[PDB]
Amino acid sequence: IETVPVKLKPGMDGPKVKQWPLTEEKIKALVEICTEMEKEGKISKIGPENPYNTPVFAIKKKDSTKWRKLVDFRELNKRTQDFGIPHPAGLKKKKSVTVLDVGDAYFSVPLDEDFRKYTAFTIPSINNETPGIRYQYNVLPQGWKGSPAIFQSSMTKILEPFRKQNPDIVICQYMDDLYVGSDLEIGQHRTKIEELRQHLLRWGGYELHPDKWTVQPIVLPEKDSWTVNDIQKLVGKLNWASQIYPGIKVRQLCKLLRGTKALTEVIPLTEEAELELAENREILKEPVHGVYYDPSKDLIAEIQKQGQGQWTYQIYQEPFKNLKTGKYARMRGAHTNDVKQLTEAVQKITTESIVIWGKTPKFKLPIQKETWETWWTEYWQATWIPEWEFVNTPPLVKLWYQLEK
Amino acid sequence: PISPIETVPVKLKPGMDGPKVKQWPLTEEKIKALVEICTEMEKEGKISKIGPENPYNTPVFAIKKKDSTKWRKLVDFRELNKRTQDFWEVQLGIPHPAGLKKKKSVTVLDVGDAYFSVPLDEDFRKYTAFTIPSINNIRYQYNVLPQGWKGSPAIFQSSMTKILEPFRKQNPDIVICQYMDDLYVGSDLEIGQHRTKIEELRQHLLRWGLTTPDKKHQKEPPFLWMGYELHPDKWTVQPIVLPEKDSWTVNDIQKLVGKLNWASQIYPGIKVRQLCKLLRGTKALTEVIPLTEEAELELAENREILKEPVHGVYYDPSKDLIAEIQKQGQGQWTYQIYQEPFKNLKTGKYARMRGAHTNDVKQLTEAVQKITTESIVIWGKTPKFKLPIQKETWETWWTEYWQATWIPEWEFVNTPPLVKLWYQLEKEPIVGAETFYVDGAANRETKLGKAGYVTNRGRQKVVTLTDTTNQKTELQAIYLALQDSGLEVNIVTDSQYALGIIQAQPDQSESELVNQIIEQLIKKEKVYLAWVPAHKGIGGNEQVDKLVSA
Ligand SMILES: Cc1ccnc2c1NC(=O)c1cccnc1N2C1CC1
Repeated sequence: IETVPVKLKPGMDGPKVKQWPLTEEKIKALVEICTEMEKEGKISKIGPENPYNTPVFAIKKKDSTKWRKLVDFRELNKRTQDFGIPHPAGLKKKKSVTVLDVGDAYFSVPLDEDFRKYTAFTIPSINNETPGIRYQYNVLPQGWKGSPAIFQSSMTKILEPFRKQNPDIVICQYMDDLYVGSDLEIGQHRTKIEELRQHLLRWGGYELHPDKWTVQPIVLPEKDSWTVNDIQKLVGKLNWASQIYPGIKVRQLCKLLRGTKALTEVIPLTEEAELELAENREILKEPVHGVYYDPSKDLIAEIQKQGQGQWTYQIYQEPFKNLKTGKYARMRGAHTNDVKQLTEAVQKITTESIVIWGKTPKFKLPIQKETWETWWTEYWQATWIPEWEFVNTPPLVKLWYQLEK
Repeated sequence: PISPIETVPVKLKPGMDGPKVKQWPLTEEKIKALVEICTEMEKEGKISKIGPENPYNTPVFAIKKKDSTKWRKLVDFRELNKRTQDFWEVQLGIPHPAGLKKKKSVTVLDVGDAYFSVPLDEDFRKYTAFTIPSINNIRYQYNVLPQGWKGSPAIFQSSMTKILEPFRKQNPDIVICQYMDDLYVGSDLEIGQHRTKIEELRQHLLRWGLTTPDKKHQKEPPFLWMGYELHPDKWTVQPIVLPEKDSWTVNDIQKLVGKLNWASQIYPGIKVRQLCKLLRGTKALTEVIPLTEEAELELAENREILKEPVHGVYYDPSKDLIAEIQKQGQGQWTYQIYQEPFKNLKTGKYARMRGAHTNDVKQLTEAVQKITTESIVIWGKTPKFKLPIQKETWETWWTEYWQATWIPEWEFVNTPPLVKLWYQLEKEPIVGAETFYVDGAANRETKLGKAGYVTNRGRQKVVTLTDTTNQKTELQAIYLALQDSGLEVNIVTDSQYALGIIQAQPDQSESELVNQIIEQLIKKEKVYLAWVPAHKGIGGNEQVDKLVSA
C-alpha cells in the first residue's frame, strides 16, 4: 500500500543497542522464524553498512509450546516521533476484561522505506563461530510504538460493527493487545468474545477482573498485653507512616517507652495511649485524600520482596501519594526461584497500569542488574517491555506494607 | 585478481568531507620505489590515476619491510578513517577454545591480501586519493578495499559470508569459522575426503578472484590461537616465560604482575600479594626496586607452577555441562567447567573487592551468575552446578534476603571449606539477656564525639572520640555494646546503618570498624538487634542518648 512516512523525533539517531547472548535453543528458534519471515518478504538481510541494532530474543506464552519472537524496541520507541490515540476509563470499572494478541495485523502493512534501516536487529551465533545474522523489517513490526499507530485506521474499521452492535462493550488497544471489557456475565462475555475473534479472523482460567483491585488498608497489630519491644516496633512504624497521614500521633505511646527497660518487659497501656492508638487505627482505615492521577507525569512502580513467596508494591507519581498498592503471592510452581516470581509480578502490575491509566509504569526493582539481565527473558510473556531501574529497598518501607490487610 | 562482487555502499560521517592533508617530501629512493610499486598495482587495476578534479589527499609513505631489503608502501588513512561512517560489528567477541567441538581434522586458509580482492564503492573511491611527489616539486586512488581503512575488515567479512553461503549449504557436515584473513575449516571426514573438499572450497574462492595459499603452502596444526595451542582433539596452554633477572624496575613488576594475573586463571595457585607490595610509594616507573625475600619465594613458587603445561579438551554436545566452584579465600573463587571429570574444558577465578558490605553467599551467588553468562556465550547453554554450600544454608539465606536472587539447578558438593552463614540475628528479643540502649553522637564540624550505652541491668559506659564522624560514633556505640555484653545480647539503636546490617547481615565490609563489629557478632551466641526512631522520647534514646548530645 502507500506508506505513511515515519520519522525520528528531531535530533535523534537510530538505536545501537548490543545483542544479549542467547541460548542455543532459542537461537535455533529465531533462525527458523526468520528464514520464514524472510521468504514471506516481511524482513530482509542487511549489510554492515547499516550500523543500527536492537536486541532480539524468543519466548513462549502459556498454553503455547511454539516459540515466539520478541524484539526490544524500547530504545527505538523512545526515539520515534509521537502522533494521538484515546484511552477510556470504562474497562477500569468493567466486571471483566479480556486481552487479545492482534500483533499479527501489522505484518500486512508495509513500513516506509527510509525508516527501515532503524529496525535492524541481529541473531547472534553460539561462541561467535560465525558472524551474526542481520535483518531489518519491511512491514510494521510488532512491539514498535508506531505500529498500532499506523494501523489505527484499518483497526477502527474492522471493529466498528462489533462496536456499534455492542456499545455495552469496551475495547481498548495498547500495542499488540486489545482489551475487551463487559459486565455481561461470563457466559455472554466469553461467547461474545469468541464472536469478536471470528469477527477479526474474518478479516485476516484467564479472564481479568478490574473492579476487584481495591487498595488495601494498613492494619495494626493487637495484643492482650504489650512489651517494650512490641511498642517500639509499633511506634517506629507509626512515625514513618505519619509522612502519609499527618494526623498520626505517637507521644502518648513514646511516653510508656521512657526508662531503660528490657525489651521483653511487659507494659500496660495508659488510657491516654489507648486512645492515641484507637485514634490512629481510625485514620488508617482509609487512603490519604488528595491523590489524583496526573497524565503528564510518569507512573512509578516500587516492589519489595517480603519473603515466603510474598511481594508488595505501590504505584505512585509522587512518593507517599500512592495511586494504588497491593500484595502478590507467588504463582504455583515458582516455589524455588525469585526471578520467576518477580517477572510474573512485573507483568501483572504493568497490566493493571495499562487497564487503568493505559500506560506502563517505570519499575524500581529489588534485584541486582546482572541477576535480572541474565534471566528475565526466560520467564517473560508479554509483547511489551516496561522501563526499569535496580534499587535497594529501605528496611522501613518494607515493614510498613507488610502490615497491609 | 579483483572480484566480480557487489560493492557495499559506503558514505562519510554526517556532513563531513574527504581528506585534504599535505604530502611529505621524499628522498630520491623513497620516491623511486613508490613509483615502481604503484606502477605495479596500477597495472593490476588495483589503483587508478586521477586528475585535478579530486581535491582530497592522503599521505603515502615508504618503509622497507624487514627481512627484504626491498621497498614497500604505506598509506595513512587516519584522517579518512575519522571521516568515514561507522559499521556494525567487526567482532561480536572471540570464540573461546572450549566452545569448539573436536574434529577429525582442521585446515586454515590464509585469505591474506583478499582485502585487495574486494572492489571498493565506485562513488567513495574519490576520498582515497593520494600523491607521489617528484624530486624538486603523480596522483592515484583505490578501486579496491585499502589496507588499514575503517570499513575494509567489515566489508570484507560480509563479502566473505556471502561468497560462503553456497559452499556451506552444499557441505553442512563441514565447518568453517572465519576470523580476519584466516579461514578455519574442519570436519569429521576421512583425511582424503577432507583434503578433496578443502581443495573444492579453495577453487570456489578461487572463482571470485580470491586467491588462497595451496596445500603445498598453507598452515598446519598445532595452531596458535592467541594464547592457546590448538590440536583438533585437544588445545594447550602455551607455557608462559617469566624473565629471570638481576635488577627490577617498577614498570617491570607491573608487566610481570600483569602476566601473572592472566595466568592465575588457568593456573590457580599463582600468587602476587608480596610482589604487588613492591609498588607502594613508587616514585618513577623506572626506579629499581629491591626484591624482598618474601617476593623471592613467591616469584619462585610461580615459576614452578608455570612449569607444568596444561592441555584441555573440546566441547562434546552429547554430554552435560558441569561447573564446580571453590572458595580460595574471602571473596576469591575458583571454578572449573568439564564434561568428564578431570577432563577440563575451562577454568577461572575471581577476586571480589569487598565493596560496601557483602557476604559469602551473596558472593557465591555472583560467581554462579558470571559463570552462567560466559557458559551461554560459549555453549549456548548453562551448567549444572556443584556448590560448596548446603541446601539448608542456601534456603535459610535466600528466602529471607531482601534482594531477588537465584541459583540454577545445582547440587551440594562437600568439598571444604564450605560457605556458611557466620551469624544470624534473632527474629525477636532474647528472654533473659541484658538490654543495651546504645547511642552515638558527634559534632560534624569539630569531629568530636561520644559513644555509649546503659543497660536494663544498670550497667553503663561512655567514651569520648577525637577526629571521628557520626556514623562511626553510632557504630562504635554498637561495637562497645557487643564488647561488654556476653553471649546473649539485645541492642536497641536509632541508627540508619544499623538498619543496614539488620537487613543484610554482612560478613565482610570495607569499613574496618564494621568488620570489627562483624567479628564481634560472630563471637556472640545469640544477638537480637532493634531500631527505634531517633530524637523521639524512646527512653534509652533518652538516657544514653541524653548523655551524648551537647
Ligand atoms: C581458531 C579457530 C576458531 C574457530 N574454529 C576453529 C579454529 N581452529 C582450529 O584449529 C580448531 C580446533 C578444533 C576444532 N575446530 C577448530 N576450528 C574449526 C573451524 C574448523
